[PDB]
Amino acid sequence: HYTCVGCVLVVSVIEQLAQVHNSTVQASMERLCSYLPACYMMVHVFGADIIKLFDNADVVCHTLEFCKQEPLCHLYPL
Amino acid sequence: QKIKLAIKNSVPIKDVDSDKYSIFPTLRGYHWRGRDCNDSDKTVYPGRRPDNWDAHRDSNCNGIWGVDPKDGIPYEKKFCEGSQPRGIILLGDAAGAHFHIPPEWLTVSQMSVNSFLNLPTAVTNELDWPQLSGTTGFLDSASKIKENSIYLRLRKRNRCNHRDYQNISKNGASSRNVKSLIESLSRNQLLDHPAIVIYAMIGNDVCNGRKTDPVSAMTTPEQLYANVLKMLEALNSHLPTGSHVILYGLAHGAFLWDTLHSRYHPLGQLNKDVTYTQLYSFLGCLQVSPCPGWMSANETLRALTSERAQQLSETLRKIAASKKFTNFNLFYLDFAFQEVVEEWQKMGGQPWELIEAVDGFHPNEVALLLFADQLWEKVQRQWPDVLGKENPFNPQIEEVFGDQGGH
Ligand SMILES: *[C@@H]1O[C@H](CO)[C@@H](O[C@@H]2O[C@H](CO)[C@@H](O)[C@H](O)[C@H]2NC(C)=O)[C@H](O)[C@H]1NC(C)=O
Ligand SMILES: *[C@@H]1O[C@H](CO)[C@@H](O)[C@H](O)[C@H]1NC(C)=O
Ligand SMILES: [Ca+2]
Ligand SMILES: [Ca+2]
Ligand SMILES: [Ca+2]
Repeated sequence: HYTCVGCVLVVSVIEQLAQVHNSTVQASMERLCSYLPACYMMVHVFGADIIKLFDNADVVCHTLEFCKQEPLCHLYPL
Repeated sequence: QKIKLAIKNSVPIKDVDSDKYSIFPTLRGYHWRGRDCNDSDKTVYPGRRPDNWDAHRDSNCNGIWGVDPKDGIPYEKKFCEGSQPRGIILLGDAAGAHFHIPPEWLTVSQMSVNSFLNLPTAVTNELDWPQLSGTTGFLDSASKIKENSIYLRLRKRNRCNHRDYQNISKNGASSRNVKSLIESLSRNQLLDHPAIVIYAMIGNDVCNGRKTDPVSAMTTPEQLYANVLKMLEALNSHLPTGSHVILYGLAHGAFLWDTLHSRYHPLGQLNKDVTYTQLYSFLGCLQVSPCPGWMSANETLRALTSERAQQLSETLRKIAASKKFTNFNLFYLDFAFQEVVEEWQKMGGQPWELIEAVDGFHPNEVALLLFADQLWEKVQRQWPDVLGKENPFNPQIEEVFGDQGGH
């Protein structure tokens, strides 16, 4: 439900942060954590093994199991 | 824990004397209703008639109390005896509560540290911003707009009404669930001043049916008629005599698709790869659309949605014409959408600037204050008693009591 919307939204600012800061997903994911007044227990760590290496938000959230598919819901053109 | 109860009943969590007024801003606190000047006394709260004219203490929290040393008259008697104070109460939905996701959050362009400074407040207010809303806002609009909320216009008009606002709005509110919101309304029929109540459910009656046939999910004129009647009977047993109730019609949401269907959502302004059509389709696919009827690309479905909405407005208009109540008189106002657009063009704005950027559905702060502006001017000409008289003692109250304790 909203986890797909939220994931797509969260993942879309991360990916739009690396594109803006010419960095990797690991760099943006860590940078995002600096903006919220201490998620690094997950992202610097839990997201490292899961995140950077595989590479849009619809794919990731579909890949990360956040947008279950049983119509294929997508925000960006496929 | 009973925290759950306070949010399900839309009453503050921080409220020791349980009079529904808080010293805490968020969590249904004083961002939503006047601040409790004594959260240890259930008989001290905004909107109350003064006990012995507040000669010894401020019991209605309007900042006026004590006695004039010259004649031993209580100040609130010299400055409020005949001014006919009244409260403002909004029974509304997400728009009345001013639902707002700041564009600054989803825009990587400016994601500065100052951009997320307001997040824990927004979340504790259910992403609503009543303290900036058009009916009950009291904080200065930092948005380059010098219109004032309805409450601030009532305060400016009569400084005795200071802090007598209540925003009884819930994101998903409609005629179908307004009975819960009225339980959370605060007013003692014999001990408090009268109030203006604005009933403003401007779309949820036609904006459900996320997982069904949208038209089949909408409220029927019969359903809404019975719901609103029961609603008004309840108000009649809570509102002091001499109150006023305004029924607001439903929105002309066809405006949404027409204005935005091919405009860039803030999450697509940089890469130019997202429109509201896409957003509408994405959320519809997930069955999480805030309004399937109007946020569709299917212009027949949008036409059926507007038709039902208009049919429900005429139902509310019929009620305001044919039903009378002992403790309030009853009025009907159309959704002034057209008049808001004319007035906004004159100020150099375009229509799409009147809609929340993130959700592309609710009117934004600018539109709400314009809706308040139109309601205030229209009520004056036609129904002057509803707003009362100007109080000649505003400067003197101002000089004796300053900010009257603030907000
Ligand atoms: C709220 O009102 C109460 C009284 O109704 C105030 O508390 C008492 O005030 C008396 C004097 O009026 C004291 O003798 C008591 O010790 C106070 N406490 C209690 C528990 O009665 C209280 O001060 C008021 N609050 C504010 C902010 O003015
Ligand atoms: C438009 O919506 C209605 C639902 O009221 C549906 O019956 C109709 O088939 C839809 N048409 C298209 C082309 O999607
Ligand atoms: Ca109190
Ligand atoms: Ca209280
Ligand atoms: Ca007082």
